Amino acid sequence: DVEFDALLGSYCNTLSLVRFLELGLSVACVCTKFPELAYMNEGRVQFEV
Amino acid sequence: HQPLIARDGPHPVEQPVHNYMTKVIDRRALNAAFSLATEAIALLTGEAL
Repeated sequence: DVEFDALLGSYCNTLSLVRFLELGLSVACVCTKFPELAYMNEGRVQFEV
Repeated sequence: HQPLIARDGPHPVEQPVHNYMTKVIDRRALNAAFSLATEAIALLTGEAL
């Protein structure tokens, strides 16, 4: 035996979600998916300069 | 059903004989194997799609 009004302005913001891109820190890596690395059994990235 | 030869003399008189019999089959289940493991187990089936 109570009543609940809800604030129109000022929403609560539970759990802000950070995306890994849009950070300051992602400059340092380039990301690709190797959706075969579960079964990769060893991998090497070979870039040659 | 074996047959008989009618025979003359002081020979005992020959009576038709009938040979009734049954066998049983044998079994000897035959086995071959296989192996597939891990990576290639889940490679085949939805999991790589």
